Amino acid sequence: MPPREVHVQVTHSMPPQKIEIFKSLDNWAEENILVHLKPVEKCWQPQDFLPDPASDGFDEQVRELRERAKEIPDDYFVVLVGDMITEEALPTYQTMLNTLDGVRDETGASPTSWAIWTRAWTAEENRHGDLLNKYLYLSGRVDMRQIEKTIQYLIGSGMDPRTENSPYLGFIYTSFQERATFISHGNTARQAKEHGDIKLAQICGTIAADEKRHETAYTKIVEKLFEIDPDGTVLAFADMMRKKISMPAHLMYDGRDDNLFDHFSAVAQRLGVYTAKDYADILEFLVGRWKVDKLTGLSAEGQKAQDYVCRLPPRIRRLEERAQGRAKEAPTMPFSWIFDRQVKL
Amino acid sequence: MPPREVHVQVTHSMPPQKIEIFKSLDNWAEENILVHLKPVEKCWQPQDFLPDPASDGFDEQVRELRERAKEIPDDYFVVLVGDMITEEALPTYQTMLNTLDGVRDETGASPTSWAIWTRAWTAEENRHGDLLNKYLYLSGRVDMRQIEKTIQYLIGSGMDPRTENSPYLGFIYTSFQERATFISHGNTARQAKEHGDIKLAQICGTIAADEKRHETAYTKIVEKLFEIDPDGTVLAFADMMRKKISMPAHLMYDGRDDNLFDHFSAVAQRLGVYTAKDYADILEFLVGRWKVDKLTGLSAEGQKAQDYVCRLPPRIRRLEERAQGRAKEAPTMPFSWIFDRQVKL
Ligand SMILES: [Fe+2]
Ligand SMILES: [Fe+2]
Ligand SMILES: [Fe+2]
Ligand SMILES: [Fe+2]
Repeated sequence: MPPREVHVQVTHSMPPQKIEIFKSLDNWAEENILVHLKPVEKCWQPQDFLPDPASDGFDEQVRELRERAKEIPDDYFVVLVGDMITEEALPTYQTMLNTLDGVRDETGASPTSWAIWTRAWTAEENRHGDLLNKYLYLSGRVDMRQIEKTIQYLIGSGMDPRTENSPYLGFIYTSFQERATFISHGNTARQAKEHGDIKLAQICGTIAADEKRHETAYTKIVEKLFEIDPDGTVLAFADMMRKKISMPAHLMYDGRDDNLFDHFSAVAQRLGVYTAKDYADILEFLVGRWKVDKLTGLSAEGQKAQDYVCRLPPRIRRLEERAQGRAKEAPTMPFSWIFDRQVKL
Repeated sequence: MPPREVHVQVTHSMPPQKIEIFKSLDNWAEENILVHLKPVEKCWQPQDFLPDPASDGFDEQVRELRERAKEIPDDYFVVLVGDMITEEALPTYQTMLNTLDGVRDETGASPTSWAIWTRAWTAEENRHGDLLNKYLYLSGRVDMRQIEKTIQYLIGSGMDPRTENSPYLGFIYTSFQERATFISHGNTARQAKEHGDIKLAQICGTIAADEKRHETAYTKIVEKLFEIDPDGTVLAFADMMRKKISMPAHLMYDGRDDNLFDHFSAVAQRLGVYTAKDYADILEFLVGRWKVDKLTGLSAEGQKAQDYVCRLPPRIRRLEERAQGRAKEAPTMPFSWIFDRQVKL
């Protein structure tokens, strides 16, 4: 009974003529976006951070990795696992980009700057799942069979980000998510360092670093959008906010916990890896980064949107930081990812 | 210096009103196609065939896996690695299904039987790469860094199967590829057994088993199409042959071998894992499976197509027998996947 989306499938809400804007922004993309891709030969590979199987020190390397992992609490592992599962659901993320009307890859090998980005970006993201996958496997602290089962469900469930085939909505979404992952991965890195594991810290930090570049490239695309059409891009930014930015791995199911994503989130929230406050903080940043506040010539509708967008961040901060129920009075609960061992929610 | 396609990029060759056919078939697929998907809870997982990190026998299990791997020659590993790399390029494969006009997933979680298949099939395929990846990693016989570099290139390069957004062309293609992998995986399974490794044989066999079910479901779709649009399914089958079925990992590049795919292919051919003879054998099987020769009531060019399709297999066979140089007089060559050690081509 994998969780299904509880909304109506809305497709192509963006005007068919606006597609031209994107085909026109092709050479612009090639100059200002594709430069944020690290070339393959200068990229780190998972093997750079894992025990070397072709070295005489393989055994002791694996043994050390496993000794340090015992010093890392189950709490941390549940979050780390959730992050890994999200990364492994990659095919879905390339699919969401290819649903966007003006930017999609029509053949799977298209020479368009947008297609090249989609494929190259996916290529980079693939290393994130591989690295975290081999690490958790060697640690011996988690149940890979349940994790693998959760991954099969997730990919099969896919996800609907509510972007409606619109590059305007889509790029707002991705800019958000990238910063979200940059935070999660940055926090796990910081904590992993305190539990005494610097190599795990290098791992999460290196993944985070990739996230920032992706963030940089995506925010730029939206920056040009506010230039060509401040009004419509403001409307889109607002539309996503009303809808709310739903996380990609929100349909998470391990065959036995119907509220797996909420439970996973609760532990991340509690640990300070990704709190509800950060949702607001990312919003606040994006508003200030795009200077939504400093926009003019907007219609009464676009004026309403701009105001709504600028007012939301402090509003949410008040609303979501007040949590007392889940926080201190959170019950303990078992996670199949950790052989049903229990952690506080 | 990654190999790009040497063909003009043609799109949507399929007549738009034919898209409604699939829209209609949506319930038939739910009845005869979606039944070929093994439910998640009844599916094997990679951990079922790899050393158990949460067991006391982990060390000896890995040690044994590594001892057996020394008995397996570099020739075998080059092929095994090429097969794994192809599996890992999965995002590209889900994308190629989503480019098909009538069966594409417009949201990333569309409730259509076609989208459900796309997502579930991809979920199943994910386990193939994971398993082969963890295996090659533990073996200590290959260079994971170079292999990982080749995968990043491949995903970045994508691929164009020349299906032109046509479900008619697409399902012919996939039916072919599924049988191709079933063969490759079955052959490596058999050979692995001869080198004394039954666990590697179980691994390759279990993956092959999944390929057969996928083949069964795909051939059924073309089967039902051969009924509805006899003439069209004749021209499509012929168009593909004209173009030739290009393998998905044909743009393979490791940063130092420009003809990586050809060199990889030469070794598989030599080993008998996937010979050029198999290409013809698969075509012959498909012609006979769909009963192409029996299709009466065919229009003029459809008659030309049916004949061409029926006569091609024996022609290819004869045209593929005369290979004196390729494998017999074959030079030795280094592969970065194996730390530049050399195998005969
Ligand atoms: Fe990532
Ligand atoms: Fe990213
Ligand atoms: Fe496969
Ligand atoms: Fe398959």
